[PDB]
Amino acid sequence: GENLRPVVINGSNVAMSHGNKEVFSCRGIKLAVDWFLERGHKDITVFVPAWRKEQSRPDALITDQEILRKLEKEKILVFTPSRRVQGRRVVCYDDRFIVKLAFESDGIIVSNDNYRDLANEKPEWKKFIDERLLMYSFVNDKFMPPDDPLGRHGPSLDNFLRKKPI
Ligand code: NA
Repeated sequence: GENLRPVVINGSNVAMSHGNKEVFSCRGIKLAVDWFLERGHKDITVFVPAWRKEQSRPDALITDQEILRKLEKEKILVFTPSRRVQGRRVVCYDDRFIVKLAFESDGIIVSNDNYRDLANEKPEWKKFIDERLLMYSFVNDKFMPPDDPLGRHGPSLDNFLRKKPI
């Protein structure tokens, strides 16, 4: 774990991708986290907005919701702030937590969204996101990051996840 990069996961992106594409499937977050834990990663942060603790509704379907609170108790998942004002949901943008933490910790970002609004705000964030984004596919419960996260000539996935190539 000493030579490994910190891992920051877009929890909502991963939960939408897993299972039914239109359902927030929390087992998907668990499966991604487990993929990194089994490789020895000890520094993993999953960000999810706090309002995903609300009860399942027809326009916000969720499965295995209890996973979120459990991962929070394990200090793997962190809720980003959300509240109500005058009956309206006021949500802090979780993408900024994800990018800022990965950037300040010299880590990698697990997400199929490449955050072009934040990239266009700060040139250093654009360069960081473009170099440190880990996209992925699920096949059922199989979490499959690409072995070539930066294409043909980039690092192997093994070396992408390390601080110093081995
Ligand atoms: Na889903």
